[PDB]
Formats: sequence, C-alpha cells, structure tokens
Amino acid sequence: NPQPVDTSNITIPEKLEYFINKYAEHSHDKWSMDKLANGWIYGEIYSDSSKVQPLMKPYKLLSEKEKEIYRWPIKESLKTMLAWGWRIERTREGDSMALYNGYSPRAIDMSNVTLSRDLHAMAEMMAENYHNIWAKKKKMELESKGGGNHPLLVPYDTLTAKEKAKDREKAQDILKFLQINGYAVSRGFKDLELDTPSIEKRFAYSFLQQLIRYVDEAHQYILEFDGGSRGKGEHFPYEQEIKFFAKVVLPLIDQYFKNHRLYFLSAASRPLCSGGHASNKEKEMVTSLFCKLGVLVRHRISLFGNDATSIVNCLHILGQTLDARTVMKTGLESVKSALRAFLDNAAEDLEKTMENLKQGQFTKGVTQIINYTTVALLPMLSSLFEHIGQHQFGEDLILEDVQVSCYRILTSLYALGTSKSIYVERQRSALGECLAAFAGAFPVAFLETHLDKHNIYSIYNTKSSRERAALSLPTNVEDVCPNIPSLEKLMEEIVELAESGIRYTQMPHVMEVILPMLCSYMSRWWEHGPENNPERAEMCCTALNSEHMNTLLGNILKIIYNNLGIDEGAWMKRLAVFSQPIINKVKPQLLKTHFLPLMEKLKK
Amino acid sequence: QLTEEQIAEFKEAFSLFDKDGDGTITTKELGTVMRSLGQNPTEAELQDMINEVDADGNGTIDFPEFLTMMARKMKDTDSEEEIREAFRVFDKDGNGYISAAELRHVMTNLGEKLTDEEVDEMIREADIDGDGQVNYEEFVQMM
Ligand SMILES: [Ca+2]
Ligand SMILES: [Ca+2]
Ligand SMILES: [Ca+2]
Repeated sequence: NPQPVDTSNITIPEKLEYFINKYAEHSHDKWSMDKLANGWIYGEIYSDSSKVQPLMKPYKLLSEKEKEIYRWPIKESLKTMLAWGWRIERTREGDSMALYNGYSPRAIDMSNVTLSRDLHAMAEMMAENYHNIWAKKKKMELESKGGGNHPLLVPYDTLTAKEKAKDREKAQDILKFLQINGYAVSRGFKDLELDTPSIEKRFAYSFLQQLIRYVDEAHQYILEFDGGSRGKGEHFPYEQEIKFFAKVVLPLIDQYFKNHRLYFLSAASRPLCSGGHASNKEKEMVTSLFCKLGVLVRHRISLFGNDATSIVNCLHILGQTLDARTVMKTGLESVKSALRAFLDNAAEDLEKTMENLKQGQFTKGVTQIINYTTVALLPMLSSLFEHIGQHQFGEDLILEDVQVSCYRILTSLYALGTSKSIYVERQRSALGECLAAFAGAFPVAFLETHLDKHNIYSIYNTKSSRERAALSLPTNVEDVCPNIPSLEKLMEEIVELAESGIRYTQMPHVMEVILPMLCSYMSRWWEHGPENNPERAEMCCTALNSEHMNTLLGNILKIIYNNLGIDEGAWMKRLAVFSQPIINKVKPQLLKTHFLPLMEKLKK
Repeated sequence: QLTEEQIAEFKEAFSLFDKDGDGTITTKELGTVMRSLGQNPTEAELQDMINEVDADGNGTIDFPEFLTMMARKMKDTDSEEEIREAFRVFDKDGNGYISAAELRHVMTNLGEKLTDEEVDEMIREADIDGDGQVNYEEFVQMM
C-alpha cells in the first residue's frame, strides 16, 4: 500500500526559477545530444510520419509546452524536497552569474565529482519516494487494466540495483546539477536539545522501572494468593500472570545481571573509562529491587513450583551485583527502610528458626520456612557478606546500627553452628563459606575488641555515648555479641586443636565454620593492620605478627597432615574454595620449600 | 499409564534424534546417527527396521508412535541406572566424588576443547552443594 507524499501545501519559490530554467536548458541540451547521437537531426517541419525532428533548435526557440515538461518533473521534485523540510540557503553563484548576465551545445557531466554520504542517504531516500510515486501511477494504471501484476510493485528496497538504477541516477544527477550550480541544500532541522544527563533515557533505567512495578504486581498477586490461601481453592485467574513472572522476569533478570555484571559492579571504575558508568540512582533502585525480591521470596517458597532454586540463583547474582557505598553516600528513604527491615526480617527469621527447629521436631508454612532456612537462606546471607567484603562497601554500609544487627545475627548464626543435628550436618559446608564471607565483610575485628577501640571506624566509638544509648547498643562492643570469641581466644583454640588432633566426626562444626571464617577474615586486616598497612601505626584495626602467622600456619598444616590419614575428604575440598584466597595470600617465599611437602603429598 | 516426567524425558529424547525439528525421523536423519555411533547400515536395513515401529505407515515415526515403542521396553529404572552407570565410569578417581580434572578429559573424547579452569567454574555451578568435586548427587542435580 503506497502512502503518498503531499505536495499541495508547498509551492515553488521564484528565486529558484533561475536554476529551474538553467536545468531545463541543461535537460534540453542532454536531450538534444541524445537525439543527435541517435541520428535525429534538424527538420524543416515537425512531422512524425516523415520521421524527422526540428527540435535541435535552441531553448530560446523551444515552445512553452516543451518547457512545461521540463519544469513539471523539476518542480514536483522541488515540491517533494521542500515538503520534506529541507531548507535551502544563500550561495554566491546567484550574485556571480548576476554580475555575468549549426550550434553545438555541451552538457556538463554529473559523473565526475562525488556526493557526500549524508546527502547520499538523502538522495537514496528521495529516489525511494520517486519510485513510490511511480508505483502510485503504475498502480492506478493496474486497476485500469484490471490484471497483469507488474513485478516492480515490490518496495524500493526489495527492488534490485538495476531496478533502482533509474530513480537513483535521477537523484545523483539532479542534486549534482544543483551543486554544480552551487545551490547547497541540506537537512532542515538541527537538534534543539539533548537530555543526556537524564537517567530516564538509559535503557537499563527504563527496564528497571519495568522490573520493579512487575515485582510489585507479583507481590500483589502473592497477596491475592494469600487471601485465597485461607480458602481451599488457590486456582485464580492470576495463574497466567504469576507463571509469566516466574518464567520470564526472573530468567530475564538472571541473564541481564550476568551479562552486565561489569556495568553494575563498577560505574566505569576499574574497566572501560569511556562509558559503562552505572548511575548512582540506578544502583539505588537495583538495591531496592533486590530487597523487594528478597521480601517476595520470603515465607512464600511453597507456592513456587520448584523454580525456587532459580529464584535463589537470581538473588545470589543480585547479591554479587549489589553496591552499598553509593547507597550510603546517597540513599533514598525507601531503600534505607528496606535494608533496615531486611535486617529485621533476618532477625525474626533466625529467631523463629531457633524456636521451631527445636520445638517442632514432631508435629505448609513450617515446612516452607524450614526449607528456606536449609537451602534458600544461608547461601543468600553468604553472598551478601561476600559482596560486602569483596567491594569493602560494607565499611559504610553496615556502619551504624548494622554493626550491631550483623553481630547479633552473628551470635544467632554461631549458636546455630554450635548446635548440631542431621540437618546441621547436611549444612556444615554452607556455614564455612558463609562465615568466611561474613568475616571478610565485617569492617572491625569482631573477634578482637582490643584494638577495635583504637579503630576509629566502629559502631560504638563513632556513634559515641548518646547514639550509643539511642541504638541497640548495651555500651559494650564485645558484649553485644557474646558467643563469638576473640582473635586471642581463637588462637589458643587453634593451638590446642592442633595439639589434640580431633576427628571430623567429633567436632564438624569447628572446621566447617571457623576455618573458612579465618581464611577470609585475615584478608581485610592485612590492609587494616601493620600487616599490609605498615603506616597508620597503632591506629590499625588489629595488630598481628609474622610469628603468630607462622604459628597458625603450622597448626593448620599439622592438623591437615594428621588429617591426610582419613583420606582428607572432599570437605576440605569444600574449604579449598576459600583456601584459594589463602594460597594467593601465601608469599612465594613459602612457595619455595615451605609448602612443597604438602603439595607433593597431594600429588601422592 | 506412562508417567508424566517420563514423556517429558521422552520429549527431549525424541528431539535428540529429531534434528530437523518437525517431529518426523526420516531414514536419512536416523541413518547419520548410526554412522556417528560406528555402525554402517544399508539403506534397506534402515528402511526395513523403520517400518515395524511405524504403525501409521507414513514412513516417519511421530512421537505418539515413538511412545509406543518406548512403552514396548522396560525403562522402569534404566533411566537413573544409566545416570549412575555414567557416574560410576566417569569416577576415574573412585573416591565416590568425580573430580573436574578428568571432566575435560572425557569431553575431549567427543572433540570439545573447553579450557581446564572454566569447567570447574561450571562444576562450581553444579556444586551448589559446594563439594568442589562432583558426586552422583550433583549429577542428579545436573540431571
Ligand atoms: Ca506413522
Ligand atoms: Ca572421579
Ligand atoms: Ca560435589
């Protein structure tokens, strides 16, 4: 269906008439040359039957109508170019040929000089329009005949090069004669303003508003499913919407956040100095989306049809893609409340887990919360601490009130680890990596309170004696989290652990919580002690010495040596994931002749 | 009578042989698979053996016919038995947990060249249990 271009509203101007007459003369010249080469020469009378042609006469002597069939295509092409919004500006040659003012003509060839690329696209498009006008007239001709579809009715782009040849050649030669005259025509519009600082134009920003209000719609859908959960029939018209959510949005979030993790993590910080700057508001709303997704997945696992693992992976990758320092330096109250209520939700969740795993041994909500605790929660908290400690943004993320929230969560988690059962044996592995991440996350040395006072960046000292009482602070940094030992205490624990040589089946919780704990603990206080921060003397978070380092290495290696005699198991293969930071930690000087015995034993 | 996930596993098994995606296994399409397994068939042998399974007689067995031949045999426990059969033979270590080191070593048999380190990135995805060394339970998670 060809759509017309309207040319009635526009009309031809009069200063253009000079070039119009000039190009009419040029067309007469080319046509005269064509007929001379064809053999048509001047005739006494205009007779078609006598097979002669008088019209080699000059354009001064050509009649008015013959000028009209030159002016007609010319002025319609001009009307379809001015109707496009292509302005025409002032040039020099009008004034130049103003101060000018058996014959063989000669026509300038359009072939030599070449057009620019922008006006080449312009010419190709306007030749597309001229082909469309040809399609118009050919189409009315085809309803007139009634049949015989012309194969050229296909669109301009569908046409081949030979089919495009005539219309294109018209484009080049007319605009080329315009430029040889000198008249320069261009786009009529220059852009008025660019809203580049607006984050709204960012595709990620738009996709994210989309994601949050679909997440809110899904939350309302879950509220509907909850209001129908008191009834017996949960089959609702919202089944299609919830399965669309589950099999589209969550996979789409998953793929998007794995493909653009480098964008999300760093606002062009380490990579890609040119671009990839994730907006601060974008990071804010990404954290909001993560928080509301965590709220949605909570207490509602049983409704999901085994895609809860996919949701867990989505929440996991969102955790690796979270940012915290940007939120703290510039954060919106909704995100602040979401994070505070998420820590609180973890609080009562852990509390009710200790309550139910003990009380309700013998007796659905209880089953879904138990499954959540066993699988869908501990890797979640581990990944949270993992990105916190990886990016060190936790320094200001968990600065106020979240030190005490995280350290009481540490008390609950440590009590859960010290408690043992079959489900706890099944999850011995998770506590190791989780507490590793939390120890690499916590900014102050939550083990040793001794030098945390000397560290300025601490909950109690930074918030001082009045916000001390305002927050959930009992005025004692170490006592607010009682069960957790100190560095000193864990040191004697390790030394008599080495001197004892306990079996895994006896104290599984010890090596499956504390060893990765310290293995990822140690990294931050490298840079926060005289360890890798020789400067900032006596102001460091903690102070450690190479002698103590070598002693603890000797204890761990000797328990591993005793532990080679029980196959050494894949459970230290589990601990090996966070021992990889330890084997990057270890200096190459040790990698010369201090540890070669143990990797030789591994080669055994 | 056929259990719902079995047909779903029969879905994918049907597509494992239906490369073209139309749901029809032509003799040539089936034939290329049997050369890939080493056996060298005659065209008559393939077209003879394809007739017995074809109840319709169209010359190409569709999935409803494919189910009938699948129902002909006792795959009562052969599915997970083969899964364990592979886990036993892929367990070159014999520790009960299959290391990632020989994961590259058996996938090379088909001709793949994926890097040594990246697979243990993928085995870590398989090791949601975090074992660092894949067992049958991880294989069950895989399949
Ligand atoms: Ca058939
Ligand atoms: Ca193995
Ligand atoms: Ca494993």
